[PDB]
Amino acid sequence: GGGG
Amino acid sequence: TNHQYAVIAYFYGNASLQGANATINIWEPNLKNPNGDFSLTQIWISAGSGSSLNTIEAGWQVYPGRTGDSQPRFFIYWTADGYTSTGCYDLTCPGFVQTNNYYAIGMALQPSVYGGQQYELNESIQRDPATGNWWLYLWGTVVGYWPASIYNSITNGADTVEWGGEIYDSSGTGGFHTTTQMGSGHFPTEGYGKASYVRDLQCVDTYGNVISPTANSFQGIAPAPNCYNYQFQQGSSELYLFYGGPGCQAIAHHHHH
Ligand SMILES: *[C@@H]1O[C@H](CO)[C@@H](O[C@@H]2O[C@H](CO)[C@@H](O[C@@H]3O[C@H](CO)[C@@H](O)[C@H](O)[C@@H]3O)[C@H](O)[C@H]2NC(C)=O)[C@H](O)[C@H]1NC(C)=O
Ligand SMILES: *[C@@H]1O[C@H](CO)[C@@H](O)[C@H](O)[C@H]1NC(C)=O
Ligand code: NI
Repeated sequence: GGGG
Repeated sequence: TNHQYAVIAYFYGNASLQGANATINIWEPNLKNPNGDFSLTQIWISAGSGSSLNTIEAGWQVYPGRTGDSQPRFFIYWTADGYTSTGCYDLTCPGFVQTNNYYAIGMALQPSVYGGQQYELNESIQRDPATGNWWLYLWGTVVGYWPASIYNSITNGADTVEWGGEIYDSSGTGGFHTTTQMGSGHFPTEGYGKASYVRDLQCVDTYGNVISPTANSFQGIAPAPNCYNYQFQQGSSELYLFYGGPGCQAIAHHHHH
């Protein structure tokens, strides 16, 4: 996704 | 990388989510290496992947290298190309449009007290279907929007929403042996008043209805679980994401035998  | 996380992700089958909320417990985590470290808790709303990843970001961060002090401060971020050549914090580049200056982008927040008074950052992000612009509200008050004109993948809705904590370890331990704190600096098992939480874990579906996903609908990410971790606590009204930790002390001592 976006933040991981 | 030198980033560590305690985050949950909600993956939708297509890019039709029309918004999301996050109510984030505020703390002032300590940094072991303030020259370059940071610690934050945020939401990430995204569409696409790789160089077509678009994000909408908002939360609190302790980042002395950027803000000039160790207080938790409200921040925003975005990217339209997977952080390759676009995007920035706050209003340092053209992108976000602030419409109401009642709340300042970058404002200091009041940190919660361990075992005492708690403070929360309520943020609500909502796509306007007439334009594709994504509007930001703090504690119900409008701030501004990320316009559709800066994006290519998230103009019609988002496919993913993530919530939680992140630290940046400038000392080069991979975030595995730094006492830079995440959340309150205490493990999620300590619970309300001691460990940090994210609540109001809600998204807006294609039709405009608010959905609160059940605990099983999220995928968890905690790559340094002895340092920072997460735990869902289901209340009788809403689901909590407890997250964070004290980080790991550098107490390894291996030698060949
Ligand atoms: C969680 O996210 C939901 C969905 O975005 C938020 O709900 C939205 O909240 C606003 C403010 O209460 C509502 O706006 C109002 O709309 C009415 C018309 O229905 C208008 O007369 C008012 O002046 C105002 O603009 C909006 O309808 C509502 N949307 C939905 C789908 O329920 C909610 O605020 C978020 N919760 C938190 C705590 O962040
Ligand atoms: C996305 O998926 C939902 C649920 O499967 C569906 O209702 C919707 O029509 C799809 N497409 C768009 C553009 O929202
Ligand atoms: Ni060995």
